[PDB]
Amino acid sequence: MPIVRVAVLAAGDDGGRLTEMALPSELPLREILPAVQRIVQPALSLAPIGGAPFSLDATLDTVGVVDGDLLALQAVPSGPPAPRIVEDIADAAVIFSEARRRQWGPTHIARGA
Amino acid sequence: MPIVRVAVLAAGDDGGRLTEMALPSELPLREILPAVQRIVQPAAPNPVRLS
Amino acid sequence: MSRLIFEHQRRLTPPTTRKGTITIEPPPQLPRVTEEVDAERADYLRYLSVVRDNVRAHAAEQRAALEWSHPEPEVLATIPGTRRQWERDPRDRDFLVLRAGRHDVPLDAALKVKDTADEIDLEPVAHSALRGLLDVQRTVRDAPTGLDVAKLARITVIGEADEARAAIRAWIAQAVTWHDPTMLGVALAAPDLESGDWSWLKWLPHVDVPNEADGVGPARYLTTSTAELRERLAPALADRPLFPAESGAALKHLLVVLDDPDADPDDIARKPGLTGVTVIHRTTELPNREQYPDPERPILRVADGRIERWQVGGWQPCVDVADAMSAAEAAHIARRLSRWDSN
Repeated sequence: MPIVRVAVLAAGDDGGRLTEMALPSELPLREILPAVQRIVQPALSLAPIGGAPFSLDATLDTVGVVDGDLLALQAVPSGPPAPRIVEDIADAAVIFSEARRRQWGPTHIARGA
Repeated sequence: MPIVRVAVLAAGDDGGRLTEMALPSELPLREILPAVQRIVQPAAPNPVRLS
Repeated sequence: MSRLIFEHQRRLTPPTTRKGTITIEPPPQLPRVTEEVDAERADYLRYLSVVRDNVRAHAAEQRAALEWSHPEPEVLATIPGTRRQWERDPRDRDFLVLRAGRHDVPLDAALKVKDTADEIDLEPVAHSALRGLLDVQRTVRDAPTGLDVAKLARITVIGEADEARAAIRAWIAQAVTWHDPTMLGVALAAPDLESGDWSWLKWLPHVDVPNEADGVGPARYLTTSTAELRERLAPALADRPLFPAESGAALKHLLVVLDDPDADPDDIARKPGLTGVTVIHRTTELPNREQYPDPERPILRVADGRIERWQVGGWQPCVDVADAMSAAEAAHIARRLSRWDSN
């Protein structure tokens, strides 16, 4: 079976709706994109939730997808899609401890009163 | 569609990782948390649901 | 229904529970007819304090085991795609038991006192402390208890539609995220499957009928009436002995759930039932002195987050905080499970 049953989230104009749909897995996206466009929104490409959108010249199997993945319908970036860079954090306790700090908020005024 | 670019850091029990994310914000967190887990983790303690 | 393979390796050993029956020396008998008895009761009460601590350790061990086996439903979203995803196999003591909430389950290591005299010819304070200990310590407090699918054939779930579907979704999730698709199947014959309260099964790789494909994806057990369901279900349980008897064949103690309150469950199983069938059907016709404490066909009703059984008369509370989950959490779990199959 060349099918993948994915859950595409709709172009939100009333809120995002997980429209489940089966997609032919071995077919290039240039033919299934107009179909799924018809389905999700009554009337540019698919992308994993945080990841980078898939190329129009590819197949779902090749970029990799399985029957439980969530694909959001976005528009391919005008310029080159750029990677995310991980900033190595070596201590989170300080960020949490200083985000719990406010300089002379109304709480200080209450204490002083 | 609506999207939002937010930075997340896993704290955990080990030196975590701060990264950007371009997350769609129209849908319950339960559908996007596994995305964040896949991003900021390099991927039993009696596992716990993370949000 | 998965496009990826799962392989069943050794189950992660649960926290080790043991059944060491703790024996308690009886209270000292009163002087047979004062620092004497003060020291006597002091010794006994110290012994009692340390054995209280010991039995509480036993109880906490049992509870940690039960919580390792039965996590809260909100945890189930993190189980799939992990070494523990379908861990229970038919050698375990938690196979085919699905949590239904937290209730005071009795100790798994029954306390004992050596039977020599149990009258009130004993020390007042020592015997009073012992009776109090034995009265409270029977049970562990708020441990996850559940329903044993293997010893159930019809679970008639009375109650409001919303809460009934919540509890049934909790059970079906707790099951299908702890059991292989070759050891537990799910089928649902509801009036409408276009609705989120039962649509989530669309992805679940345990409603698929083995080696048939109807429409897109492998054909599924979801149907719109018991007749069509049984039609789609016959050559997967019409080789099975009657429910009470034992079978030597490998077989899936599958689940069938009938959301339709009208539907009589006699159109899928028979009156004695099939082995390895669990008809979890909700209705609304309350019973009254239809006495059936038989723990194979229990009538249990969910009221406001507390499942009550119908044992011999009146509603007897079976759980206290009946777990429940939304259609959203179940949808998320069903998605995260559709990535693995072995069927």
